[PDB]
Amino acid sequence: LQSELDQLRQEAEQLKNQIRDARKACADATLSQITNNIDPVGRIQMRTRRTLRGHLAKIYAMHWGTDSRLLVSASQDGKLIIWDSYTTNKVHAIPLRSSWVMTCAYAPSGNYVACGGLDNICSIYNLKTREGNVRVSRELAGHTGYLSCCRFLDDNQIVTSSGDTTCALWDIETGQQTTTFTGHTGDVMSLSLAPDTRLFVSGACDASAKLWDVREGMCRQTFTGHESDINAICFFPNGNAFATGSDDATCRLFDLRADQELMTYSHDNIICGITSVSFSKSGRLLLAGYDDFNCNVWDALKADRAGVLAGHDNRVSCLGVTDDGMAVATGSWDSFLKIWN
Amino acid sequence: LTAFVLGVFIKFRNTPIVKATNRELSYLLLFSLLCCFSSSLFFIGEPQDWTCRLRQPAFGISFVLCISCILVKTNRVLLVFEAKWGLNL
Amino acid sequence: VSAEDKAAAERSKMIDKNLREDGEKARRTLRLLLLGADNSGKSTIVKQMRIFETKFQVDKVNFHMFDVGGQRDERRKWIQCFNDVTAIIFVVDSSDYNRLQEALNDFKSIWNNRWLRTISVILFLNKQDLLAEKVLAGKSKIEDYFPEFARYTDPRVTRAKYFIRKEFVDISTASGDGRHICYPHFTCAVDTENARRIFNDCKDIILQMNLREYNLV
Amino acid sequence: ASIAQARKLVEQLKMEANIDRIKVSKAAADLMAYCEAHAKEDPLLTPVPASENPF
Repeated sequence: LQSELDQLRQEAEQLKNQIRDARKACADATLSQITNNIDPVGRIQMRTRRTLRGHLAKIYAMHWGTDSRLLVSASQDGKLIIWDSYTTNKVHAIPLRSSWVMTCAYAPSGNYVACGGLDNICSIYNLKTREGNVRVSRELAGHTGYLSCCRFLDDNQIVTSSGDTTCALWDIETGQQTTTFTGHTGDVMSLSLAPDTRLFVSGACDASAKLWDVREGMCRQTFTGHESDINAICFFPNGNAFATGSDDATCRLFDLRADQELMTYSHDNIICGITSVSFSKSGRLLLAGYDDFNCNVWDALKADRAGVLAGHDNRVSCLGVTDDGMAVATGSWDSFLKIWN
Repeated sequence: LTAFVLGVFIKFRNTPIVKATNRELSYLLLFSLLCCFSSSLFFIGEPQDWTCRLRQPAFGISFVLCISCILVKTNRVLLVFEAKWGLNL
Repeated sequence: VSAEDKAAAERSKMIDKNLREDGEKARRTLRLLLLGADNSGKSTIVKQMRIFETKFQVDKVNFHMFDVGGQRDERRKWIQCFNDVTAIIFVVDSSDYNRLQEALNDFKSIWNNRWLRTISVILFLNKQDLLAEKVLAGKSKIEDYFPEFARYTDPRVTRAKYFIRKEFVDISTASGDGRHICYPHFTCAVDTENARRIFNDCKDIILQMNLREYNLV
Repeated sequence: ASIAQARKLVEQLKMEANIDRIKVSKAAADLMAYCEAHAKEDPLLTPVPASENPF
């Protein structure tokens, strides 16, 4: 804060008016100029095909299995359930040490499941064991804030985002700390690993998201296009874009190579915030779980609502499309999971 | 007078004192009291056959309706004061 | 249906049976959230302790009081997890009038919360032992930091102690009626009816919520 | 404490500005190409036959 703050505060801004100028220079189109002639997806409708009941408290997270069949639901009752979407069977019911859990993830191999909440610890569970039950494999402590999103990189490394303004990557075998991604100025809420699993994005409560290099360790770029907290994030299937779901009643998407905001996806009649987002199979449909007990389906190219997913009497907190894009697994605070089409 | 009481009840439908008593059950009790008042008119006049058949049951049903409304209306409020019965039951 | 599928269905049925069994136990107890300031001494508010949670039962009904710790001074996102508790215990000590302004601003922020619009608060004014010895001498009065702390009704100690309660009830009844109501109490370090006051407040809270759920209020 | 600005003026700021950026057109009509080439394999835009659908 010395003479290098009447100097290096402007020089901390010189690279902001010379970045927005660089940013606003490479913009010869908006999304709705080359996606105007494409006919709309129509009034996309989707009825519920399987209602996975059984939870008591409100649902906070839900992750799809890689096999497009199993899924794991996290609720504030201290229970973790692995489902069989085809038959609505309950494969497992894993009790939790901490009754407050806000994260859940499925390992890509299907051998593990992670959870974490206000305990500031990611507990990773072993599904397939010779013992015949589900027991903790590791107790990933060393993080101060409450966990907000866990995602499995491989069978041995996991990426977590917490409320202490730090995204941060572990190694399950050692349980120690490999890389700590810092730079956010607020509670990080969401996480979305890239399909190539060499980068990821995270949205905090500072109206900004940062694309991190998981291999290297530093933020490649920061994306500021909102005005409130970002409590939802999801990655485009092609790996070159992603969407931000914020609580300011709008959900923007960004392009990694363009380093800009493409569309807003906002409606005047919608006032409630967004909780979760996901692209279905090709990025044309952007599922978005809102706060007014609904989940709009957005034609991403046209920025028009294609359908609604009403059927939850409480706010929708979970939203996830399956690997083959055959169904959705929206879950809400009414302790009810639902599968659509 | 009963009609006027009903009118001031409906005119002030959403009011904490009016809501303190069971509003729908109070409406039903007021209607039953109107019926009980009307049942007095059957006695006066020349005793016919129909008016003689519908004389005493007319008051009996209306008054038992009133007493049941009072009982159930003070039974719900008695049961909410519990330690830890319906909108249409 | 295959035999293996039949056995899987039976295993699932057992899973739901065991899950439902725990629901009765979860619903039997009552959940409380403890919060306040660092100097409030929230831990010694409940002198019988028996996320730092405690499990105390008075009059043979169990309460689980959760003291959130380690989190920063935001409470913006993890407070959107407790909108099912019976009440929130906001403990503030009145030992210093320099921080009572910050305390009442915090109470205003937490009372006028979107996710906490239908949940009530029980106000515990901790550390009433030294309020007398801070007002009996009068070497530093509340009127130095406030405009009109010059009228309220030892007599002097009580007239000094009821002004903060007047301010807090003014804040509570500023916005939000019926759904949630503050419960201003007075707690000491050696006071013994702290859990008793909590119970006597939450029974009335449950009574009010049942009155609204039966549509009688 | 020249660490709040250093990581925000020479670590992150000076690096984010030095990134090759393409015009937005080649990204808009690349997401468009990806979604157009994957329309047949998207079973939410075009519902699968009932027999094929497992639900």
